[PDB]
Amino acid sequence: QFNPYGDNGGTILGIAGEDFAVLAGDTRNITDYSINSRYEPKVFDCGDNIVMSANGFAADGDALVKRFKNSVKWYHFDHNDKKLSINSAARNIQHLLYSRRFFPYYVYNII
Amino acid sequence: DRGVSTFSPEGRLFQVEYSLEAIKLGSTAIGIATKEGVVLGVEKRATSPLLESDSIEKIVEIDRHIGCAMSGLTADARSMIEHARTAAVTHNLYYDEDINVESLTQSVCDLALRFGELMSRPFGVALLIAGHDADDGYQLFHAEPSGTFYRYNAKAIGSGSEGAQAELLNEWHSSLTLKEAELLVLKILKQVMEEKLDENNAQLSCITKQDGFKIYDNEKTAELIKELKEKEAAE
Amino acid sequence: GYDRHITIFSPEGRLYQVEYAFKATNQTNINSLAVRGKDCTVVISQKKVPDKLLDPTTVSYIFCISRTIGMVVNGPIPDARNAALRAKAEAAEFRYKYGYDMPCDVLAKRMANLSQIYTQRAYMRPLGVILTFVSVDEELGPSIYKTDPAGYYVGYKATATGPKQQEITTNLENHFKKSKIDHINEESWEKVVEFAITHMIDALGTEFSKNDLEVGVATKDKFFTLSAENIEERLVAIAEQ
Amino acid sequence: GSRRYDSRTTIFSPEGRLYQVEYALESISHAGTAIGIMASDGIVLAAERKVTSTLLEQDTSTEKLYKLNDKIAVAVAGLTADAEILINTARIHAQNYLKTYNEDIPVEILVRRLSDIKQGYTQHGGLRPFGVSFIYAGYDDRYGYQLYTSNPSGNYTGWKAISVGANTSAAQTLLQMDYKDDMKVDDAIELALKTLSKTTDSSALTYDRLEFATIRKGANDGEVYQKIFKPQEIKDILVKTGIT
Amino acid sequence: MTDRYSFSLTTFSPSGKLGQIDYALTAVKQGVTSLGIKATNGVVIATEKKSSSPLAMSETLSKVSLLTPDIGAVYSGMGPDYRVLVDKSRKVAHTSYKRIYGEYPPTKLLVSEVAKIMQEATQSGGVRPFGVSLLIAGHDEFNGFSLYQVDPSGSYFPWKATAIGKGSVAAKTFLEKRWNDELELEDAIHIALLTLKESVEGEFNGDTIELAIIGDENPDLLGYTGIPTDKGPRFRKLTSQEINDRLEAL
Amino acid sequence: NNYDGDTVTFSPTGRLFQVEYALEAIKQGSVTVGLRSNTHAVLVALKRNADELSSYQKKIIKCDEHMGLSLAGLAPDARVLSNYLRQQCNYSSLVFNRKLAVERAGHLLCDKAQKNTQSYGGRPYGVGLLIIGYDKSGAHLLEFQPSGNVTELYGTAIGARSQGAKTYLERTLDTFIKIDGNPDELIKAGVEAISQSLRDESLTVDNLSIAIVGKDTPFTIYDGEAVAKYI
Amino acid sequence: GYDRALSIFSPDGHIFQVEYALEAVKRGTCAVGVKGKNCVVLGCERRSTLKLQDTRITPSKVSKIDSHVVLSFSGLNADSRILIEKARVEAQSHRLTLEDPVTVEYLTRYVAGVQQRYTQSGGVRPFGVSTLIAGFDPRDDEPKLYQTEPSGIYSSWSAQTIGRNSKTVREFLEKNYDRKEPPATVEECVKLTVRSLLEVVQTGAKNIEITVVKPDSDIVALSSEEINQYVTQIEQEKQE
Amino acid sequence: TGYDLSNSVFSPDGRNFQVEYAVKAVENGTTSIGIKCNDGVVFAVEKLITSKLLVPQKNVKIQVVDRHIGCVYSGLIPDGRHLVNRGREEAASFKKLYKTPIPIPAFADRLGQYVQAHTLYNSVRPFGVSTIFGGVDKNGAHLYMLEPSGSYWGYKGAATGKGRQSAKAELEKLVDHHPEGLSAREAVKQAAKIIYLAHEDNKEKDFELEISWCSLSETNGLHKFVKGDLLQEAIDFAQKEIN
Amino acid sequence: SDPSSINGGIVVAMTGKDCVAIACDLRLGSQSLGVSNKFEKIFHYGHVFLGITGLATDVTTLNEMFRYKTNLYKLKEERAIEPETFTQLVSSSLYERRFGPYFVGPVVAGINSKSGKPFIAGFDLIGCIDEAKDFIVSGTASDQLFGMCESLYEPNLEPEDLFETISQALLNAADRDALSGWGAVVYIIKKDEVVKRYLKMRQD
Ligand SMILES: [Cl-]
Ligand SMILES: [Mg+2]
Ligand SMILES: [Mg+2]
Ligand SMILES: [Mg+2]
Ligand SMILES: [Mg+2]
Repeated sequence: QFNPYGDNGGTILGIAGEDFAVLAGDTRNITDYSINSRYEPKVFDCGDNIVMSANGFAADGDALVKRFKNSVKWYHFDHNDKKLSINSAARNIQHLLYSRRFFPYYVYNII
Repeated sequence: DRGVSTFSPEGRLFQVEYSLEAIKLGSTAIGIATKEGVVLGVEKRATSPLLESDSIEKIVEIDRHIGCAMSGLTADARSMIEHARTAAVTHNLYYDEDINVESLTQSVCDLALRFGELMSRPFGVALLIAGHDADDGYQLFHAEPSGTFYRYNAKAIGSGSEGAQAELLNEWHSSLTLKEAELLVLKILKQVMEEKLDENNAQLSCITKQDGFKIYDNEKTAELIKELKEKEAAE
Repeated sequence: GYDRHITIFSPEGRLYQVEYAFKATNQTNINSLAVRGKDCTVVISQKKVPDKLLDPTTVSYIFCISRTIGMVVNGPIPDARNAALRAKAEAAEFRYKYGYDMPCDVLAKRMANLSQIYTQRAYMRPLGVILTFVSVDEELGPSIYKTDPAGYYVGYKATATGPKQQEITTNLENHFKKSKIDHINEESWEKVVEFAITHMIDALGTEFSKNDLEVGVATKDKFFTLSAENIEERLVAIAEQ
Repeated sequence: GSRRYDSRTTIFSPEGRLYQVEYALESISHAGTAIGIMASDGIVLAAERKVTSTLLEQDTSTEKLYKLNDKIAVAVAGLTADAEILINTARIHAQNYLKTYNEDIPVEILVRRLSDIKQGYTQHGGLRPFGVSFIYAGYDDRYGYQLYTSNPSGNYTGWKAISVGANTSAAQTLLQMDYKDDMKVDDAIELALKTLSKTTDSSALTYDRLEFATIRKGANDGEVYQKIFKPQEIKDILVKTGIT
Repeated sequence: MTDRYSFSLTTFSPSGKLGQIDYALTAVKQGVTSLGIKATNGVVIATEKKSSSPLAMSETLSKVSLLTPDIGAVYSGMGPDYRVLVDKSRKVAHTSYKRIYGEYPPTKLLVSEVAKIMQEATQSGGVRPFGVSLLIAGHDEFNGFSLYQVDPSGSYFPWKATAIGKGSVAAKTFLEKRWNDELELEDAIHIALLTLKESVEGEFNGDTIELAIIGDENPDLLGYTGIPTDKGPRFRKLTSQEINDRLEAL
Repeated sequence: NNYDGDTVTFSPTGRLFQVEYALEAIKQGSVTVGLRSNTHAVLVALKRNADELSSYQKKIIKCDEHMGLSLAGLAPDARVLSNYLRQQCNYSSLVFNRKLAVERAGHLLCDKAQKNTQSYGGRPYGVGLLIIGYDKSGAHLLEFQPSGNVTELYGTAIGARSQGAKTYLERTLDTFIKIDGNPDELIKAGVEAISQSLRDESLTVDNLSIAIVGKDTPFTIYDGEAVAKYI
Repeated sequence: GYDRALSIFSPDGHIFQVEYALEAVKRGTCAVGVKGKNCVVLGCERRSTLKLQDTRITPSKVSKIDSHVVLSFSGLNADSRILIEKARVEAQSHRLTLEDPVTVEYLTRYVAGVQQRYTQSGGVRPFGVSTLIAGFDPRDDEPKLYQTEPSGIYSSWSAQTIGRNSKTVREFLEKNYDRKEPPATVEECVKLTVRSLLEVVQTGAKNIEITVVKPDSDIVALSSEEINQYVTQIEQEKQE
Repeated sequence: TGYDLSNSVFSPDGRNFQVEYAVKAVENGTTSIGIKCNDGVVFAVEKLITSKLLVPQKNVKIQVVDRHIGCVYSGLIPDGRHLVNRGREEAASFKKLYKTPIPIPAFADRLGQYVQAHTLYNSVRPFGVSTIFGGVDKNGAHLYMLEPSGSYWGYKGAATGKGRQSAKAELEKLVDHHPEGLSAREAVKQAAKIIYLAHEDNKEKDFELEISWCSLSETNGLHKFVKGDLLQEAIDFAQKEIN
Repeated sequence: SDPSSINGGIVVAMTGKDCVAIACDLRLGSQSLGVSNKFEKIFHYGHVFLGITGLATDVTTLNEMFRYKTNLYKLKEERAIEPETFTQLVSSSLYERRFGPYFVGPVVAGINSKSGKPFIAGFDLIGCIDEAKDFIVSGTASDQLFGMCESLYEPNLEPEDLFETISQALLNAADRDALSGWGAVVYIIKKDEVVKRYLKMRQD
């Protein structure tokens, strides 16, 4: 039977300061006991001073980030280059994730 | 006969131009934008004295920060208002924020040209969409059935529009207060209306950042009418 | 007067669009003829290549619908090819569904029913073509069935189509009045083709070179067209007697 | 495109009338007269066949009177082919109701729906309306004996006595004159035939030019019987009433 | 593309006339004469084989058609319209009846189905009415022998005898004088041939006349033996020779 | 005359009048100018107002980081076509990780407009577009007509009185093409070009609209006091 | 599907199909609505061209949409059935989803929206019907009376009439109905409604229908004799 | 009358006037030609330089279908592009199912049927282009020309547009003077000449020459544009002949 | 779980001399629980009788369905449907639900009004016809009924004798079945008279 999910490992960490924020993540990509890459970026600059990382199943993580970056692009087109606030980005991401409630993105996401 | 989406030799859509004639027959609606808020006012124009005038709803809330006045075939506006309200609330669902007045107006105007042989004809109503947001502040837009929308400092639509617009040309300046704008709408409405203006056959409204969109009571408007009469008699 | 633009009845009970489609049939100014032998069915048609820039090999109004069925068309080539493609598709589908080769008369009926629909349904126009189907049927033997824009079809002993159809028709009528049989009593198809060409020459009153004619022959289990050199051999035999 | 050839069957005239409905009514006015009369103990349905021939097989013929179910029947005036389309819909309908509620369909409910179907053809679809007017004769346990009529507009009304088709103006006057509320079926039979005999365009009213039917509680005890009259039975009732 | 003619092409005129139906009836009037006569023990239907060309094999064109083993049909008007109606009539006899009840439909109900098809072409979008009048003769167990006419409007009437097409007015008068309720099938065939001779100009023989009957069961035409209840079709098309034999005693 | 009722009808001389009437809507529209060098491509647009209380209708729309256009005619039709371009530019990026070629963008607009000229029921687009962009083969300028015709040019202008600006560019061809690595001078040439189409009115701060794209320059629009430099 | 645009604008900015639908309403029998202090009365004309009618089974002019709301109309009868059916379905749908009966204003807004939809949808013509919708909101004693028309506009009325000769009865109501003091009782409200119809009706026999609607789903239709008593009293006072 | 107002309506002649009006749009367009040579085909087209502002060699008119078929057309350019888009879909589905690249005669019918389909209904307009196309397949070289009616034939030489008569006359001379045949490189030279000679009918504005070719020997049976030195050599040959 | 044995019940039909008989039990249950002792499983459409065993909702549903179809048949044909024709209609109607069948065991019984010939037939749940000369059985005690019918039955029985035979077949089969009983009914059918008799049996 075909299993559409996988586990690419990795770990991410977000800490919020008083006037700054960090989003860290290891660069290792794996399947089972093998290493795929020792340097495969996992945390991305998505625009509007927002950084994002979707950790777990890399194929679903790459798809979500790709879709959010796209959501930012169209937010500018549709709303006069308005800056997407972090709280608005979070709510948008909820709707990206729940749009596949019955075939989920197998990722834990942090922005 | 002929197509509904047909161009005239001058390069205009027949049906869009004909819908503009229907809007000219409609009751007058006026909007004035200031730095203290945007004021919206309308002529109710009851067809009979037995008609309970308070049921005439030509000024309408879209969201807490966006209001709307209409002129023309007012029945056509209901689905536009419904779409506007849905768009405003849906954006709040997706983005956890108020929607820009321009974006809301654009969403309404996207419906305009969705007609052919979709709906069977253009809308026969013009809208004055007034509101406030953090980016562009207090705004007033004029949404037509052509799908075009212009931003205005002040605007009049309906039967007494060109007479009222000429009056708004002279009276408007960038330092207008809200109270001054209220009286100015009442003044111009009284000028273009057939019947004598009072609190029952005319309605005021405004949108401020603090209190949001509010339709004025007949008691509140009555005082502004009495305040107008005295200041005109003062010179 | 919109009753003349679409296929609805006029006050006289007529369909003018169907009648005008019949007139488009002769637009090519080509005459065709079909006859039956003992073992074969022959069809001949005039070939006219007016432009020197044309590739004469591609100029044809005879079509190989299936291995057994051949079709000659009288009318403009676009409608002719439209009908040809449809007939080919129908013949193939028939074999797949019913497990045997589509008969000539059954295909004719099917195409005639399609033509009928265009005379009844408004959005579809009639095809301005007359379709003459030929084969050697395994049950009925040598067969000629012809369809027109009205949706009419019928079997034939022999037939002719085009601007000068009447002259050819009467010529054939007079021959069968003498012989008192429904076919050309001849063993080889070569001589049946010679008969067809000879009687077209007599009827039209024109001589033919190898490039002036186009010939189709139906035998048991195959239909085929003749090349220019095959026709030349046919013309030589006619002249030598 | 196709717009060029569209007659636009579902539009108002400047006077606020539906062109096709009015023209359909004009068609129906040339159809054979049909009469319905409601009595205290039953209902009569009488109708005139249009210029028949001697070679027409009458005993197996049916152009006017149709059976919808055991309790309800209809008299037709207009295009017969159009009427049969509607009749079969009404029959299916009475059966749907019976399957759902396990009770015979009330007369008005059946009438309302046929009338709603007719209405639909006047408001949407771009098709011509049905050129048919019905007289519904039926019985149920709520309102008892009932007469209704429907026309191409899809409007329906209830009646004590009514005519459709040709010469309804003359026929309705004659019915309005001689009709009384305490009337019985046998009297209503006589009225229906006398009215046709005076309004007919034919030289004389004969058995071969008529279709006739009754709905009676004249069935053994509390129940209702439909009687579609045979040619010989129409001939007898014509002699009995003193017309031939 | 798409069929954008979703509106009626037949509409009521101010006078109440349905123009396209009237015009269809005019097309039927121009058509070749056909007739039907009902006897006590059978029905006969007949028409002229109007051959378009002497080179054409008129045997291949069948104006009289079998719809079911006990029901036959003949027409006047547009031939192609008739051909497709026969195809639909044959199919509807199976789909709306035989596949449900396991037996062929009675004449009146098959006629009803054909009538429905013709009515729909009078009201549906983007179509014209059929330009034919049908005469349908048939037999069934509970109704016996019957003969029906079906017009372009979809209206149908049962007849003792009738005629349609070119010389129908004269032919119907001729049939009124000759018809009675005690006619045997052979007498009806004889009357049919007499009536049909009046409307024919040219050759009058078995090769130019098409005639069929609904009569006794034909076990010889069934194609198999072994089932007593299956006794064969009542529809039979008369041969060219069988017609000529009755033309000598004419 | 009898052949202008719909887009599906040729006239006896082989003309499509509904398309020609749609072309007429462009001529009524306000003037806009397009021109390019080897390094940069510039759009200059004269915005139009309803009256003194009204705003000046926006003429320039961004399609991607490397592409955008200016409009003349029915603005809603420009919104539809620009939205289509946005989607196509975006499809190219998401699927092929490839910036859409300006030439291919023109081919897509041509094909979209064409479908509206051959089918019954619909109508032609009532707007003309000037597309600029910088891709792998350098700077580009395209002119779109709603007939479907798309043309790659060094410079052009569309709208009312556009013939004046088009003549100027035809004279200046050899000069402005050489303006490489100098955005301000290329805009100056565009502002001077659009000035040849002006009558009565002149270029004010809220009247003028400029856009630019180039080698190391994303598509950006300049309005308000940002164009006061060029007045 | 049939998509043809039947309702379209004309050069002078009119939608003729909607305006011709109003002409159908003008042809229809007169209907009147009057609201008192604690009730609403709906009066309807019955044309006496149709006698030999069975009044038991003939569709009544006033239709209950729910137990607390009624709807009368003027114009095409067949068209009105479609609106009434839709209104009745929506009334049950509202109870089913929101657990409250519709307000009179809501029901009117729905019906008016349906009418409007038929003025800019392809392949359909406008309803040749104007309605008077009356009733009392749940747990409310304030009378409600609304009017709709083919275009889709709606509004509330102290008193209103529609149909043929509505101009005359509206004239009567405008001078007789006082807003400061409306019909205090049911009698006064019915009397004024009958009086208004007597300006137009012809005979006061079986030509006048009256339906009284009171708060808390109390709806009743008056009989011929009850109405005839009002007709008698009115004319006896008039002889002076 | 009124028979010319709607497509797919037969006149009393038996003609479809709407298709004949589409031909007028073709006759209004620029000149385009096709020449069949020994082992392939050559296509050439006249591009009118409306203005100096037109970028040279950028507005390409000739289009490739698959990798072995070339298409050129005169008339409404968008209509031609639409037809080629369909041609590419037809060629793709043929190769998808049958593996081999679509033969030219097979391809010719695919366009023919599609164009003919636009003469069957009043809901569509006929194509406003005559299309010259062809290439090399397993059976050798083929040249075709396709009219608005859906009519097409095979050709030794083909021409359409405003200068078609002038072109046709020149093509007829080549057929007579070269019965044994014409080489691919010769055909390119002759193609240039014919476009230059046909330009006398569009002599107001100056023009740009565009040539393409498929040849078994010269291009390995693939469609390619004539560029650089070979194009300039053809232009020089053409300019020498007019003087 | 087995739909054909949730509600329980039996039907049996027999031919005689110029007559037919059809009988059924009256039980309706929910497995072990007895719910009704008045659930008759025999219906008639004119002079054609139909007995149905199996799932009670489908029994009720099919009755309403065949009532629907026979009423329309009669309106169009202008005559009552005959057993041979009805049998084909039942088969047709069951097979149209081939892959979502009604869980029933129908039994047709009647006399052709024209030929006078007695007729019975049985079906499986999806339409296969069993046209028998002697007898037809259906239900949860079908095995028991087969044993009784096959031993007690003899051809050309008179109505009053046939009654005793079919009654004893039913009663003794029902008393060896837990899911059948709680009363019984027997229809005796002749060309123009039909008698219906309720039998006295053990109520456990
Ligand atoms: Cl077929
Ligand atoms: Mg047609
Ligand atoms: Mg018909
Ligand atoms: Mg037991
Ligand atoms: Mg027990």
